[PDB]
Formats: sequence, C-alpha cells, structure tokens
Amino acid sequence: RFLKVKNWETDVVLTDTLHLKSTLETGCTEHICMGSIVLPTKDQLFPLAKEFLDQYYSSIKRFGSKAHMDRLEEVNKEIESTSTYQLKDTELIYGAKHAWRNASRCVGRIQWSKLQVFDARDCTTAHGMFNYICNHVKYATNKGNLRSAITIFPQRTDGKHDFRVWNSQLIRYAGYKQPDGSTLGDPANVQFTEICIQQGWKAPRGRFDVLPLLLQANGNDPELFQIPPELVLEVPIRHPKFDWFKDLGLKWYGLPAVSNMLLEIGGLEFSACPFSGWYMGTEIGVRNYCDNSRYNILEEVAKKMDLDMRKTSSLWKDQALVEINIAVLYSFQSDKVTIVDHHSATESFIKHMENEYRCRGGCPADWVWIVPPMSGSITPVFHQEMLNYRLTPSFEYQPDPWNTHVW
Amino acid sequence: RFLKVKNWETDVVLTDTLHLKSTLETGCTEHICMGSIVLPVRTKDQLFPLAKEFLDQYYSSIKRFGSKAHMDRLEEVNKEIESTSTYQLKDTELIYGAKHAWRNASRCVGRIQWSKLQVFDARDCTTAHGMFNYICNHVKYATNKGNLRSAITIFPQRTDGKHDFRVWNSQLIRYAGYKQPDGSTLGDPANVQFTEICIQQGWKAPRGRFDVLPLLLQANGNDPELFQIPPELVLEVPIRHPKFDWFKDLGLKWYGLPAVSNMLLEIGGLEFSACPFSGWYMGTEIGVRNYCDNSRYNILEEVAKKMDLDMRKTSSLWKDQALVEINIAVLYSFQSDKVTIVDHHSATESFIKHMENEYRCRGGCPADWVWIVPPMSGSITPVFHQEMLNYRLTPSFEYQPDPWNTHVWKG
Ligand code: HEM
Ligand code: HEM
Ligand SMILES: Cc1cc(N)nc(CCc2cncc(CCc3cc(C)cc(N)n3)c2)c1
Ligand SMILES: Cc1cc(N)nc(CCc2cncc(CCc3cc(C)cc(N)n3)c2)c1
Ligand SMILES: C[C@H](O)[C@H](O)[C@H]1CNc2nc(N)[nH]c(=O)c2N1
Ligand SMILES: C[C@H](O)[C@H](O)[C@H]1CNc2nc(N)[nH]c(=O)c2N1
Ligand SMILES: [Cl-]
Ligand SMILES: [Cl-]
Ligand SMILES: [Cl-]
Ligand SMILES: [Cl-]
Ligand SMILES: [Zn+2]
Ligand SMILES: [Zn+2]
Ligand SMILES: [Zn+2]
Repeated sequence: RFLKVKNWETDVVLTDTLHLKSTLETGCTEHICMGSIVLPTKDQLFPLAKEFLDQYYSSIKRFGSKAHMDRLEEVNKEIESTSTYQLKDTELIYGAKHAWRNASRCVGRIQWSKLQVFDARDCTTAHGMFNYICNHVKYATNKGNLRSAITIFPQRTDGKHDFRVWNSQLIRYAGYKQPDGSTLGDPANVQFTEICIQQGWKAPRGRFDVLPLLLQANGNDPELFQIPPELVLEVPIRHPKFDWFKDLGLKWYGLPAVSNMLLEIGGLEFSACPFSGWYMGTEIGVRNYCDNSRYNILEEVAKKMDLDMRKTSSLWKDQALVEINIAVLYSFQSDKVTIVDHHSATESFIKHMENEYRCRGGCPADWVWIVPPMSGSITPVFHQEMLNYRLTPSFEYQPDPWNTHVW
Repeated sequence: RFLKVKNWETDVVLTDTLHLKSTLETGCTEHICMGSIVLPVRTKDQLFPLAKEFLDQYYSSIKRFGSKAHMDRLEEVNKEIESTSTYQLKDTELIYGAKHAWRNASRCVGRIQWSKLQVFDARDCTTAHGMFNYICNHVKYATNKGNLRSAITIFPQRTDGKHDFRVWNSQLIRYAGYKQPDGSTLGDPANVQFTEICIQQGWKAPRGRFDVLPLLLQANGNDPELFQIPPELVLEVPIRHPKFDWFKDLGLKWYGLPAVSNMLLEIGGLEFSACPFSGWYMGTEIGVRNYCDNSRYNILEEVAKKMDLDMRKTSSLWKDQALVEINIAVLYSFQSDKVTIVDHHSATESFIKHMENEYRCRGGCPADWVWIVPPMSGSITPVFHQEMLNYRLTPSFEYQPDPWNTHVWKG
C-alpha cells in the first residue's frame, strides 16, 4: 500500500504514496504483466468533476472553503441541468498542466509547469482550427527557441460533434507506395497520406513532403489546409566530421507536436488538443531514421562509413547508430534549434522524479518508454525502478477518426 | 481466453493461451504495474497439488498422460508425501524440471538453448567438500576449453529449512571487490560485501583488480567452508580491440563462464536451494554492464579519454561512442581466443525465432521486456518492438535472499 522504488546504481530508495490516488486500469493483473503492451452520462460525470475540483482547490490551498463548496454546487447544478459543464480558465490551465505531469511515458516532465495553454474552446469551424494551429506552431517554434504549448479545442458533447485533428502530429512527412514495391518518404504515414490524396491533396511525391492538416470541426467532414511553409522550421542533417553525410539528403522538422490524443479533465473530454515540446535527439536519430519500418537508413550509413557488414558482431549497426545520432544533435545545435540529448534528458527526469517523490509523494513512470532506445544502461533511468499507474487529468490514446467517422 | 501480442516493426500478431497455466503472482495489480521492480518449509496440504500439477505436465510431455505409469507415480508420490512429508524426483523428472525452469525463465534471452542443458544430479552430495568436487566438475565440463556447454548441478532439496545446501557466491566465478580507506574500490564493486565475508572466513586476499573469489559452500545447513577453484579450470580472456592497440594496456580481462549460483529451483513444489547453472555470455553483459555501469568497473571515462573524444558535453555522445568500442573489444577478444560468446543482435534475433516457435508449439512464451531488451542499441534489435507478456510458470528459478542474512551460525 506504501511502495518502495530503488535505484540500483545509487542505492537510493523512495516511497510512493501517490499511487493510492490512482484511478484508471493498467491492463496488468496479479497473474500477468502487460507492461510492454503499447495499447492495453450524468451519473458518472459528477464524481469525475468532484474528484478534479477537490484536487484543484487543494492545489490553491482553499480546500473545503466556501468558494470550493460553491463551485462544486455550481458544477453539479450545471450537470443536472445541461448534462455537461464548462471549466473555468484557471481549471483548464491547471488540468492541462497536470495531464502532462501525469504522462507516465514522458521523460520531459521536469518542464510540466511551464506549459503555455491556448484556449480554443470558442472555435467553431475547421478554418478557425487552422488559424489556431498556425498560431500554436509559430508560438511554439519561436524561431528555434522552442516553447512548450497546447491548444485546446471544444470538448466532446454527444460524441457526434467531435473536434479532431486527423494528423498524428501537426508536422509529419508523407509516405507513398511505389510501383517498385518500396516506400518513398515516411512509411508510418502511408494510410494518412492516401486519405489526404483521396480528399484532394496534390502530393509532390517526394521523400520529405510536409503533410497538410486534415481538420474536423463539430463532427463535420474534415477539411484540408497547408501549413504556411515559412512556419515549418526544418533542419538539414550533417555530421561534424563526415563530409559525405549531407549527401544522404536527410532533414527533419524542429517541432514535435502530438495531435491525435484525448485530454481528459474532470470527466470532460477534449478530443482535439494538439501539444508540442522539443525533441530528444534519439527520437529522430534512432526511431525515425533507423527503425526498419521508418526511414531505415542504417545500411546506407554503414556503407558510406566503410564498416564490415559481413557479421553482426563487428557492431557495424551500433557504430552507424551513434554517428547518425551525433549528426542529429550537431545539426540542431548548429542551427540553434532546441534539442536535448538522451543523457541530459534522463538526468533531468531523475531530478524531476526525486522532486515529485519529495513534494507530491510519487511520479508515475513507464520504464519501457522512459529508457531511451539506445545506450539504455549508461543513462541514469535504466537502474531506476519506476511504478506505473494512471492519474487524471490525463492524455489518452484514441482511435484514428477515419475508422470512427461516417461521411 | 486469448491474449494478443503485436510486433510494431513487422505487424505480426501472436496469440497467447499459455498464460492460463500461470500460478504464482507478478507483483502487478489492475491499479499498479510493477514491471520494472527487480524483486516485486512447506505443508503436505500445499505439496501434493504442486506435485500432481508437475507430474501431470511431465507425463503429458512424454505422451503418457493418464497411463498406468502416470497413475502409479501419482500414487507413489502421494504415499511418500503422507509418510515422509516430502518426496524424491526420478532422474527423468529432475532433468525435465530443470530444463523447464530455464524454458520458463522470463528474463532469459538465451532460451532458444533450453532443451540442450546438461544436468548433473548432485542429490547424493553430503558435505561442502563434496559440493566443491561437483562444482569443479561442472566448471570443467561447461568450459570445455572454450567451447562452452550449458549445465546445471543440482544439490539436495530443502527439507525443514534448517539443513539447506547453499552456494554463498552469487556466481561460481566472479572477481573480488575491495573498499579502500579513501573510499575508492579495487576490483569489482558488486562483490565488496561477499569479499569481506570470504576474508572474515580466512581467505587470504591477493587484493588485485581481477582476483577470482573462493567458493563459500554450505552443506546440510552447516556453516559454509572456503575452497579455491583450481586456477587451471578458470578460463579467462584478456580484452583487446581490433584497431586500438592501447586498449590492451587498460589491463582488462573477463572470465568466460557465467554461472549463476544464488537462485532457487522449484520443481513440483520441491525447493533446490543450491542449483548452480551456467551458459555463455552475451557480449553486452561484460561490455555494457560489467565494464560500464557506474557502480561496476566504470571504465567509460578512461576509454573515451584514450579515444580523445570531446568530453566537455554529453551531446557529443562520447559515452555512446566509447561504449560501442568497448563492446567491439569484448566480442573481438572472445572470438579471437575461441571462447563462446554471442552478440546482442544475434541473441535477440534468435530469441524472437524461439518466441514465435513457443507461441506455435506451446501457446506462449513468458518474457520480461525490461530484461530481454539489451542494455545498449535497444531499438535496433528485434526485441524492442516486440510486445511480450510476463507471467510465472513452474518449474521456475526464483530469487532467494543472500544466505549471510538468514544463516544460523553453529560456531
Ligand atoms: C518539452 C520537451 C519534451 C520532451 C523532451 C519530451 C519527451 C518525450 C519522449 C521522448 C516521449 C516518448 C517518445 C516516443 O516514444 O514517441 C514522450 C512521450 C509523451 N509525452 Fe513528452 N516530451 C516533451 C514535452 C511534452 C509535452 C509539452 C507534453 C504534453 C503537454 C507531453 C506529453 C507526452 C505524452 C502524452 C507522451 C506519450 C505519448 C504517446 O503515448 O504516444 N510531452 N515525451
Ligand atoms: C546459454 C546461453 C545463455 C545466454 C546468452 C543467456 C543470456 C541471459 C541474459 C543476458 C540474462 C540477463 C542477465 C543479466 O543481464 O544480468 C539472462 C538471465 C537469466 N537466465 Fe540466461 N542465458 C543463457 C543460459 C541460461 C541457462 C543455462 C539458464 C539456466 C539453466 C539461464 C537462466 C536464466 C535466468 C533464471 C535468468 C534471470 C536471472 C536473474 O533474475 O538474476 N540462462 N540470461
Ligand atoms: C499506437 C500508438 C500508441 C500510443 N500511445 N502512441 C503512439 C504514438 C507514439 C509516438 C510516435 N512518435 C512520436 C511521438 C511523440 C513523442 C514526443 C511528443 C512530444 C510532445 C515531445 C517529444 N519530444 N516527443 C509519439 C502510437
Ligand atoms: C537483486 C537481484 C535480483 C535478481 N533476480 N537477480 C540479480 C542478479 C542479476 C544478474 C547479475 N549479473 C549477472 C547475471 C547472470 C546472467 C546470465 C546467466 C547465465 C546462465 C548466462 C548468461 N549469459 N547470463 C545475473 C540481482
Ligand atoms: C530498475 C530496472 O528494472 C533494473 O535496473 C533492471 C532493468 N533491466 C535489466 N535487464 C537486465 N538484463 N539486467 C538487469 O540487471 C536489469 N536491471
Ligand atoms: C512493444 C514495445 O512496448 C514497443 O515497441 C515500445 C517499446 N518502448 C517504446 N518507448 C518509446 N519511448 N517509444 C516507443 O514507441 C516504444 N515502443
Ligand atoms: Cl524506436
Ligand atoms: Cl518506435
Ligand atoms: Cl547493465
Ligand atoms: Cl545491471
Ligand atoms: Zn505490469
Ligand atoms: Zn521504434
Ligand atoms: Zn547495469
């Protein structure tokens, strides 16, 4: 009921009490751990609202106050009357900051309280959404000195008037199946690209084509918009010692902006809530560039490097991996675009985790996602026991809208 | 019920039914996942059910379920339990049991090899001197002059818990660690406490960087005794690098035989508290963990210094660069000396093949992703993108506390 986590490198032991406030299910049982699985009415709404408002009023040290009770009654009356309720601006900002605070898969949470929240609950059309998103993109990008932000569109009502950004991220590259059988561009985005084409997008059919936004307002059919090219900060990739590296023709965008998740605050559901921070280098250099099902460049790089690729035990893959990741960081740094390396990011997270244990009684964390996808054990998170559990407010997975939507 | 796992690189989806045979608990609940927590005297009543479950599994495996021999064996074991409170495994059941504990070991990436285990039955052993002899034979057999062979030696099972056989070493072969008065450590910091015990017990420590520890062996609940493994039986590999000539002057070496000696083997409810087992190394165990952990030999700085990497900022990835070179050195040195070793790409590729085979033929393969994914270059191995289900099957290997914490000293 009170739980210990140990760091096996430093022998430091921390006590988690926060997990007692956990709410949703993990997918694990006493018989089986699903720790590595990626995806494991009025009546229910009021308890959800109360749980949230209690934590809000507690955070501003006015728990059990008249303003606390009065707000609880107000929301209760509004739910009884309208079947939903509206968050105060202050509650919206608090909720969004805490959904990030509670994101157990995010290594970057030391930043959680600095989030800029853009209230877009007055948005009514896909054109309005496009405007709000361009403004987010420009604010967050900030000419390369990136600032974390979320833009929050109107909440779900009857679930047939949902706001959705159909893209997985605000900025991502198109993927295309070739007559060859190969894939051009990013294979992760093949399905989305075809939907864009079928909705009328004129595709350049290149390796790095920024996708258009496909925006859905008020449950209407989604519309296409091109983000002003000048708002999309991109970085050409070069290496500080290998001059041939630039000839691979690689680039990536500076702004990681997740746009397919659902923000739940106080039982209310924000189905369009694009949010952004800045990259950890491995996300580009390890995942985006080296996953077999992504740009899959390891072979080409190793070849240019003149490595012995006859045997796995020469560690040619591992050598090329490091060099690709060196180049990502170098390129971002030279262009003054915010980026963090995995050593720095994980050190920061351990510091954050100790803060959270000390001031909050715990910090839900998913080791499988927190440990970087390269050089795991030489980062301080590897030896850190973590407890994974679900707190609200939260960011949740949601199905792709093209399965859900009826045209 | 059917449970699905997906591979996110290939989209291949497997279905697990084996989890239905799971019994022991995980540490997890619907409210908390303890997937990254390292650690999350029986009655007759509890014992016969464990026995029956085991023997039903054994007899099914040999295509003799419900046969006269199956029923006769159940009857024989039942009667043995009622009159003696325990029972003895037949040699065939022991072999099967030990093989299955390995097959069921969810943290083991090397399980493709599970059916090839050499089982040494040491259940006739009575003294620490007897244990020493058995352990030397195991070492010599498993080493096989570098052509390593997997093996387990099984000492008498627990009776009342007052007469346990224990190997006090964590591994049969490991290097001493010495805490200096200035707070630094000589040799391996993982073994400081056990080294101190050995010394207190009368070991004359050479006090160098790579001193093979003596065996500390407890037979039949008696106080443990010290023995030195004959040095000619301890195969070691000097570490050098194929291109960097100065790497040898770091003075590094490692032993070839990884042999876990502190775990408990449970078969059919019986508890084998001394069951040392060995295979061969995956290179990253030495190159990543043993050499580069900050609380182990911690060599990353010295190596990167010698490579003249820019060490003023972590974002040059100097640590990652030195890490790869060290791991290249380990594999190169082992291969050059013809001592069995497996790289993490080969080992993980083999594991995924093993795993898919297990799903097909067995209905599943319990696996602990946290341990299976190698400690460097995680996502460029095929296990990273593989969903896994972790659950506990018996026969099994289990953690047991270090014996100096529990031992009642005779004097
Ligand atoms: C400011 C710098 C940030 C850094 C360096 C960072 C880092 C990361 C990384 C490395 C991941 C896992 C990457 C992957 O596996 O795809 C992740 C996941 C995540 N982060 Fe962050 N993050 C940052 C900001 C944010 C912000 C601003 C939010 C929300 C306001 C957020 C919420 C999340 C969520 C919900 C996940 C899991 C997403 C999923 O399941 O797909 N993070 N973060
Ligand atoms: C034959 C070659 C083998 C290879 C390459 C191999 C590989 C490994 C590795 C890399 C680990 C994780 C250990 C760590 O990182 O400290 C491990 C764990 C383990 N293996 Fe193996 N293994 C092999 C053979 C065996 C054998 C013969 C057995 C028993 C008969 C065994 C049973 C186990 C168990 C029980 C664990 C978990 C240990 C713990 O929790 O401390 N393995 N294996
Ligand atoms: C099936 C599935 C489930 C799930 N929960 N998430 C995903 C998307 C995983 C994913 C892939 N690439 C990128 C991201 C974003 C990671 C990310 C997000 C932010 C805000 C900052 C930052 N530095 N990095 C997330 C897929
Ligand atoms: C606290 C704790 C718990 C636990 N379950 N295991 C340990 C020890 C883990 C451990 C540490 N170093 C080494 C090993 C050996 C793993 C190993 C075993 C075998 C047989 C072959 C092979 N290649 N590798 C295991 C510690
Ligand atoms: C806290 C964390 O679970 C712990 O450090 C684990 C992680 N994965 C591991 N994996 C292996 N193979 N060996 C280990 O010792 C560990 N340590
Ligand atoms: C199957 C496995 O859980 C899956 O590949 C996960 C592993 N860890 C990850 N960790 C991060 N940060 N991002 C990911 O996409 C994944 N994928
Ligand atoms: Cl990845
Ligand atoms: Cl991935
Ligand atoms: Cl390690
Ligand atoms: Cl470790
Ligand atoms: Zn779990
Ligand atoms: Zn990946
Ligand atoms: Zn380690």
